[PDB]
Amino acid sequence: METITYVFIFACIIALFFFAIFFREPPRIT
Amino acid sequence: ELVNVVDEKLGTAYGEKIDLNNTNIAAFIQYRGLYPTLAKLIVKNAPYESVEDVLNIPGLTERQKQILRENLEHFTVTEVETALVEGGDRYNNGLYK
Amino acid sequence: AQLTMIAMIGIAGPMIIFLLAVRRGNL
Amino acid sequence: QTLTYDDIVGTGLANKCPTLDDTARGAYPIDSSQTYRIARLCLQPTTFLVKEEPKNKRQEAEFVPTKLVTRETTSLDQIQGELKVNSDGSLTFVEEDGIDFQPVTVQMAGGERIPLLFTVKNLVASTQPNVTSITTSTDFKGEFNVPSYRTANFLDPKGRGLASGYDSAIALPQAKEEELARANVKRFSLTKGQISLNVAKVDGRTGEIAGTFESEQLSDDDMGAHEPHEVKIQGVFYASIEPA
Amino acid sequence: GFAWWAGNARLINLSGKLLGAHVAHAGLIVFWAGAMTLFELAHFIPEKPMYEQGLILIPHIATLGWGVGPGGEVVDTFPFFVVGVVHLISSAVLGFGGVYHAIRGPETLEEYSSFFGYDWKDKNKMTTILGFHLIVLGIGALLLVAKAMFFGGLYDTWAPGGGDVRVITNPTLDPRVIFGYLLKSPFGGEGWIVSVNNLEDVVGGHIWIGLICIAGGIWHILTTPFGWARRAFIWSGEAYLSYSLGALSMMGFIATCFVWFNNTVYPSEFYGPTGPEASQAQAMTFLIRDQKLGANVGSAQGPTGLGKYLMRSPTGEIIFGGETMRFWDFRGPWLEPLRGPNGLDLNKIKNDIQPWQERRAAEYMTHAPLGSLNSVGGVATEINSVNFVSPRSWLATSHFVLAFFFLVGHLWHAGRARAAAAGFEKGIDRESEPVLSMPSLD
Amino acid sequence: KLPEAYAIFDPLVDVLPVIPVLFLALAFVWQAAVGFR
Amino acid sequence: AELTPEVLTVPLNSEGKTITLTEKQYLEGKRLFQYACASCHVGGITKTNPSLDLRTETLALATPPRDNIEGLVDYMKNPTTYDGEQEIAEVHPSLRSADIFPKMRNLTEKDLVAIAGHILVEPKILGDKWGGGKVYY
Amino acid sequence: ANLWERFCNWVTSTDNRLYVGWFGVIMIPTLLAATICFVIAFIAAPPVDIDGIREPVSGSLLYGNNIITGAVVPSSNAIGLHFYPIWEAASLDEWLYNGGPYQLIIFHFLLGASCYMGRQWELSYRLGMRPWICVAYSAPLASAFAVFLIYPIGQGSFSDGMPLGISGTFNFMIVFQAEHNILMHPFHQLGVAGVFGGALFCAMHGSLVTSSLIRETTETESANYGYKFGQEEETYNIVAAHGYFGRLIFQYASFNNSRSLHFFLAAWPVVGVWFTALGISTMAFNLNGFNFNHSVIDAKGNVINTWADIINRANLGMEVMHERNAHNFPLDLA
Amino acid sequence: MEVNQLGLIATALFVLVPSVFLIILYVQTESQQ
Ligand code: CLA
Ligand code: CLA
Ligand code: CLA
Ligand code: CLA
Ligand code: HEC
Ligand SMILES: CC1=C(/C=C/C(C)=C/C=C/C(C)=C/C=C/C=C(C)/C=C/C=C(C)/C=C/C2=C(C)CCCC2(C)C)C(C)(C)CCC1
Ligand SMILES: CC1=C(/C=C/C(C)=C/C=C/C(C)=C/C=C/C=C(C)/C=C/C=C(C)/C=C/C2=C(C)CCCC2(C)C)C(C)(C)CCC1
Ligand SMILES: CC1=C(/C=C/C(C)=C/C=C/C(C)=C/C=C/C=C(C)/C=C/C=C(C)/C=C/C2=C(C)CCCC2(C)C)C(C)(C)CCC1
Ligand code: OEX
Ligand SMILES: [Cl-]
Ligand SMILES: [Cl-]
Repeated sequence: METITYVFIFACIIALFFFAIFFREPPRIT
Repeated sequence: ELVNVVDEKLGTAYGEKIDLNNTNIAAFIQYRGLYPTLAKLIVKNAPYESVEDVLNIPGLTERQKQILRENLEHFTVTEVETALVEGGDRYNNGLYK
Repeated sequence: AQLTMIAMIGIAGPMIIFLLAVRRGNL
Repeated sequence: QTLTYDDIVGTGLANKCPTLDDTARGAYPIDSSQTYRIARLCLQPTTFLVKEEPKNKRQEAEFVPTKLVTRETTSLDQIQGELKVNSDGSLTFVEEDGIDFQPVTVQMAGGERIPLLFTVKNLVASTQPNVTSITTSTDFKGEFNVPSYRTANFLDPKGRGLASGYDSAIALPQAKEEELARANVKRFSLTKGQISLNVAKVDGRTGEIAGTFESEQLSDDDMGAHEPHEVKIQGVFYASIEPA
Repeated sequence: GFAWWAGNARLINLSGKLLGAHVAHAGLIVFWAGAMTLFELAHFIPEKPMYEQGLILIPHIATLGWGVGPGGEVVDTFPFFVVGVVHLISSAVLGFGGVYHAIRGPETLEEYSSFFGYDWKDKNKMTTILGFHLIVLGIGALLLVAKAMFFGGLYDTWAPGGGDVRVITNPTLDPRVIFGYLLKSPFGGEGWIVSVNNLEDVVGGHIWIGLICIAGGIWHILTTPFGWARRAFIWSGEAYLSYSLGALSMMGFIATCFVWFNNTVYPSEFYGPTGPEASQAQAMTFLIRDQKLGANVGSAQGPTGLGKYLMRSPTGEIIFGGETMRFWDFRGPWLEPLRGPNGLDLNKIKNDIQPWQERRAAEYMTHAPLGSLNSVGGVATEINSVNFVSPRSWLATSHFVLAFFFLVGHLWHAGRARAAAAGFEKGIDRESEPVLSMPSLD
Repeated sequence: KLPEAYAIFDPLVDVLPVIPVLFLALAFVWQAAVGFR
Repeated sequence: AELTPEVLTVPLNSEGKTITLTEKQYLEGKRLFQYACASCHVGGITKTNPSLDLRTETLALATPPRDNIEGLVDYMKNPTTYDGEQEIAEVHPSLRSADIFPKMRNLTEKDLVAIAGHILVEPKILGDKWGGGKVYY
Repeated sequence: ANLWERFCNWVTSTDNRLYVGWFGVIMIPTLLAATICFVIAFIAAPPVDIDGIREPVSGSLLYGNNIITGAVVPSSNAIGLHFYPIWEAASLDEWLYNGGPYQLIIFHFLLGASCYMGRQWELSYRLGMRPWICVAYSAPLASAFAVFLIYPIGQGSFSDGMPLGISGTFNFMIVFQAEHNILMHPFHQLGVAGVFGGALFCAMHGSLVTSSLIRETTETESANYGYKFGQEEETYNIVAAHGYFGRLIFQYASFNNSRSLHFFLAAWPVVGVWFTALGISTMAFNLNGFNFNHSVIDAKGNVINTWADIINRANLGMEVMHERNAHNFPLDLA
Repeated sequence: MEVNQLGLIATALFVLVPSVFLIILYVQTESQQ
């Protein structure tokens, strides 16, 4: 169970990486 | 039933004299005339049933016997302990300084 | 002395600058 | 023809015993007067078999194959010793010395690493009576000592040892010791092994012989921590005989 | 447009003052060669091995055959004095030309002579200066061959009988040997060109590079760069500097490894034992000591189940045990007499170890290249007493640091050359900002 | 050591190797004189 | 504490006669020990054979006894094994073997006395440290 | 419009969400290979005989590790600096036992990271920027070369390179301190100064700018909304900031030139980290930290201990214990 | 391994409770604009 927990959290961060890059709030000049 | 044989051996004559069947060779430096020549011979010709057997080591000069004779009283023998004699440990037991 | 020579050598340098600054040269 | 060091190095050939040509089917005669020695004995294993644990009643286990994971570090070589003639015509080889051990780790199906001390230490192997000639049907059978895979100074990962180390589980200061006794008290096994050398090739000119070997020994017991496995080893050997 | 701290950048288009700088700076380099040698000689004491004494120039000279005899004994110090003096004197000549061109000579050269003058963007003129310098360098490499083959020879650590000066009469010409070093892997047991282990190969490689350098020098005076080359490079002085910084960096790293692993052209008699060498030597020392006491070193199982003294390498070769198992690719003159075809031969080990090999192992073991920055010899927990740091640690560390910074210099000037060449090394034009004319990423 | 006929120059030679470092220092005295121009 | 004449007084021979070193001698012997001996014997141990050290008690049990100026001087000229049975000049620096151990070439008879005296004085100053190894650093 | 020119134009396109470029042609694969092998090894690799003594070390979650203790374990001491790709093993089982994944990962990662630095130059050029951000990144990258490659070269073995683990990182630095007394090495001291000072100056600059933001928002909204992306006016008042900081110390200890200030921000940590990378890289060749062991003695010749001697006692306890079954001879020369 | 069995609900709530609070706040921001 502890192995599953560690890998789950890791997996969740990688998925967060994907959304933060590709589905970020786009920066718009002024 | 489960005992540490090396601890157990510290409770024998081994723990107090040079055991001709078990003690590492650097202990022969504690008394004069024994190291390296005689100490080499004693270790190679182990085991011994008695401390007096050492004197019948083929090839002793009369000077060597007299050194052994002087020193008999610092010697002992106990049963060979595999844990102390395997591995070459009577020539190098991994202790230096 | 080693501290004697290295003082004559070490003064050589700043002396070249000094001579040229006090004779307005191509510094 | 022979090879230099720089020819061998890196090839794996350093781990291989010398072969004899397939024409080497002669015989080497023995003069019970003369005395002989094995000047070079080389054992090269090719196969490692471990007995499994069959759990149920009277099934008895099988010798299953294993994968070697420690690479070309397995051969015994440079072994030497008396080759004696006995009253009854048998020959007895007494091992004096040589590179007579290699630690080996093989892996079983399922991932289990099984280490072992592949050895012929103190080997005494004897032939049949009335030899008078070493032929392509001579058999040596013998037995040897298998000392503990680790020797007495070896420290386990919590620092416990036989000739050194802690004598308790120092990280569990107030734990019940009884349950830990098997792991806290190191002991040093010394068991026997058994080997058969089967001569298949003989060069009557040079004294060289070559054949096949099978030995049987125990694996590592981790200084009494667990029960050993039974191990079977097959390979090829080479020896050189000399008048002594 | 440069500040005092980028002040030499002002010399880029001043070819005469820039000659002054380069030639004055060559004189500092020759000066140091000169002075350091005289210093090393003034301090040198021949009863002591060089490597107990802080020497790094004298060992380079000794290695070329001068001043030494059998076994590296120093026989005659006068060649050392000569090398330092001549370098020293020659640095005043370089100093003179140097400051003359930097202060009083023509500021630019291109008006005074179309030959010595240059424009960085003259791809033909740049390749001609390169070609001249290649030829010079090819000559340089042949001078080593000439020494080895006609003027005395070179020190050969591998010479039978302890090492000696030896004339090289059959240099290796076989391109499969010479260029085959260039194709060995840099990894363990291979070592790329650092594995070169005999003077025949050393001398033949220098024949090759001498000719190749002359060929290419000649080539580049006669040609101009082809069009692919024209379109691949930046053509500016700072870009050319950046290329050479890259190369010097690479070369420095190679030298670091050379002095650390190679005991052929960095003989250990002179530079001390290598790290691998010293580690091997300790296993030899205690193997010898213990066998004299009666240990059977081949059958002695160590605590791990591996041999205490001897084990197998991953490909079978009999090798020293303990941690020095990592160092079995080591080869050296004191150890090779024990190698059979399968590695260390156990019968030679029992029977043919010589006093001189026992001495050498003890000496190398006790002069392992470990030491503190204040020159306390030995492991980092050792007490004060021995004043020693191996020349190999000094030469490895120093040149790793210079190699490192010259790679940084390459990046600095390569990046800047690219930007200056395109016109934005001074910043973004507010009115033409490239990004403001691109579509947004999202 | 040095040949005996140059013996007289020992302590000068002990100092010689340091001289290239002084050229670097001398460039900073120069710039101080002219005011870091 | 200081380097008094008592500490500087060491046995000259087995017969029991003694000799009092000057401080100059002691300091010179220390320097010569560093020059010729410390690469193997730093701290009174023996890096290439740790079973034999330079503690006075070990030297007293050596054959020819070496716990004295004469024993040590002789050892530096013609070293033996600990039991006296074999000469070891071929692998141990000595005047007998200065051909192959060139640091011994420039050593005078009084240098050897200084070296010998330093060896005998030092355990009186440092005690267990001298020849004790890393455990006492 | 030629097929190869089209590819070249996609490779260097400034309109890709992540820039590829030529350095990236090498970086993408080698980083993917390193990352995938690492994730799988950290989770499921079996124990690795790091010191070549048939004493395998468990590093993966499935064999009893947690996040803090897990590691991809360095390759076996028996291999040394030999190259151990997969295809040099008899089986993957063997390659796993001997630490092959570690070699795969570190060689791909070092390549990919080196190309990362080049990619930084490259896009700077395509965007019309100045070039030297990659020079700043050379400080971290040199540091990774030190502990993954240079130190293993000098000591003779990838088994002494830094483990890819949190606790293995600590093992590495403890054993480095006993074998090299790195704390007493001035280049480590400068790296501490680059890293403490970088954090200090990070805080300073962020607080001074934050201190002098111009009122653009109400109490009920984040002041961040007072800056709009790509506005031309500065959002803080550096003359107000200079006026505070120069009175906090004295006038000429404060920057009034933003360009010098930010250059200083860049220079200080980059250079201290260069030196500390150089520190590891030169201790790779055993030019160790200062040794003041028994440097003070009294008139008799008694040792008078200093704090350096106390350090030495600790260092000894690290020396005598590390790799406790791996040494047969008295000196740990590598 | 003989881990603390509550380590799991400790970990689950540690992730879940603060995460849900951020998600709630973000979704109600988006449906303001
Ligand atoms: C190897 C080091 C080196 C060398 C060779 C040079 C060389 C040069 N520099 Mg650079 N420079 C250096 C280091 C160096 N610099 C460093 C470290 C800095 C930073 C402090 C600078 C900063 C700098 C600036 C700011 C400028 C230069 C300039 C110049 C050039 C003109 C000098 C001039 O007119 O001064 C005149 C100086 C003098 C008249 C003073 C005396 C100098 C003499 C040569 C001292 C020699 C002493 C020696 C013992 C004599 C032995 C003689 C014997 C051999 C006969 C010259 C080619 C200038 C330039 O580019 O012009 C366009 C310029 O503007 N340099
Ligand atoms: C690579 C370095 C270099 C370069 C490119 C130049 C280039 C030049 N110099 Mg400078 N110069 C140098 C080094 C250099 N010099 C040195 C070292 C000194 C001091 C010894 C001088 C002193 C000097 C003066 C005093 C003058 C020049 C002038 C000139 C120009 C005319 C050359 C001419 O007509 O001679 C044609 C060539 C020769 C006469 C050379 C003859 C053959 C040479 C001497 C032998 C080859 C040397 C050998 C390869 C290596 C040295 C040996 C060593 C390893 C032991 C030219 C731009 C003149 C100038 O600027 O005009 C006003 C001028 O008046 N030079
Ligand atoms: C370029 C190849 C090359 C190589 C591999 C060597 C190698 C060696 N030389 Mg030789 N040497 C060379 C060129 C070379 N030298 C040249 C041109 C000269 C004349 C200047 C000499 C003069 C010379 C002398 C006088 C002596 C040596 C010595 C030595 C040995 C020890 C020094 C050392 O470690 O350097 C290591 C080598 C290097 C750091 C050079 C590496 C070059 C790399 C592999 C190629 C770089 C290419 C470059 C970036 C350009 C690219 C062009 C681009 C368009 C592609 C060593 C075996 C010593 C010796 O042999 O003692 C007996 C000695 O005393 N050499
Ligand atoms: C200092 C040395 C030097 C320098 C700086 C140059 C510089 C130059 N050469 Mg010249 N050259 C030299 C020496 C040198 N050359 C010598 C000695 C020879 C004789 C063989 C030549 C032969 C030569 C020819 C025949 C040609 C040039 C050309 C050129 C130009 C293009 C170079 C180029 O594209 O390289 C970049 C290199 C490449 C794109 C491919 C190099 C491939 C190598 C082998 C890969 C190795 C990489 C690896 C990491 C390194 C490890 C070593 C490895 C071999 C194991 C350039 C002006 C070209 C030109 O325009 O001439 C008019 C050309 O066609 N050169
Ligand atoms: C510098 C001149 C010295 C001096 C004064 C001594 N040594 Fe050594 N030493 C080394 C080894 C391997 C031994 C043991 C030799 C053996 O018995 O097999 C010794 C022994 C000694 C002793 C005797 C110690 C005792 O208890 O009897 C003495 C007094 C002694 N040495 C003095 C090794 C080395 C070296 C390694 C190369 C070198 C150098 C020295 N010794 C140098 C010196
Ligand atoms: C070989 C020889 C010779 C030669 C010599 C020479 C070559 C010399 C030179 C020299 C020089 C070349 C010198 C120089 C020096 C310099 C110096 C002395 C410097 C110093 C500096 C300083 C002190 C600094 C300060 C400062 C400033 C100024 C500013 C900024 C800041 C500071 C603080 C840094 C002769 C003839 C003798 C003869 C014999 C032999
Ligand atoms: C340009 C410039 C610069 C630089 C400069 C230079 C770098 C210079 C060089 C110079 C040089 C580089 C010099 C040289 C000199 C040398 C000399 C002058 C020498 C002499 C010698 C002698 C005198 C000898 C003698 C002897 C003998 C013979 C024997 C032995 C002993 C003796 C040593 C005594 C600067 C930066 C500052 C500034 C700016 C400009
Ligand atoms: C002498 C000798 C020898 C030999 C040597 C040789 C013969 C050498 C060679 C060497 C060589 C033969 C080298 C080569 C190199 C090259 C290089 C180094 C390259 C470079 C490249 C680059 C740099 C590129 C770049 C680029 C790209 C890639 C893309 C496009 C752009 C550019 C152009 C940038 C020996 C070892 C035997 C021994 C000892 C001595
Ligand atoms: O592997 Mn990781 O560690 Ca550098 O020393 Mn030697 O080796 Mn081992 O011992 Mn301490
Ligand atoms: Cl450890
Ligand atoms: Cl070891």
